Amino acid sequence: TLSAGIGLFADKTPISLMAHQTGELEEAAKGNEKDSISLFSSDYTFKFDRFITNVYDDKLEQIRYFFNHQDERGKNFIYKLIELLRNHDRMNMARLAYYLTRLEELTRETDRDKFKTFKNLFYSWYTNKNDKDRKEAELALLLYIYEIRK
RNA sequence: AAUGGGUAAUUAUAGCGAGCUAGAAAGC
Repeated sequence: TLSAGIGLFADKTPISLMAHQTGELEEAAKGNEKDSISLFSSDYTFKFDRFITNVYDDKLEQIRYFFNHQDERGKNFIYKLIELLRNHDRMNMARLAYYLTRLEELTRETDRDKFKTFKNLFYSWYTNKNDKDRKEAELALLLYIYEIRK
């Protein structure tokens, strides 16, 4: 099996600078056990097994199903979820518990239960002890913000 | 009945605890 490195680059940055900052990512992708699809940065180096089945079709599809059948929580909510996923001490688990429970009582009570299943999903895979689900959620929310940008 | 006096209780209670939008754009 193979090991990829995907780098995101802006408009018209030169291909000499572009083919080298991506060789770094695919040698960081070769910098674990067998293979990895090292995405955007030098971290985010997920194994392909705990990618496509687990990020690109599991977590991002549930993130996409939440924020497209729902109206009141927007990019500000996703921004704070990414911030809490990026910092992540134990105190941020407490702050995330307070935040999600506090916004659950701030929906329309016809949108409370869809939010409640999403709250339980995000709080379950924020505190999951595997350590992988937080990183996968962070990259999945990266992808969802990169889709919905105007 | 006189005369001397006041004595006790509560000292805030129940909530909201931020929300949304932007999350970098042009150039060299």
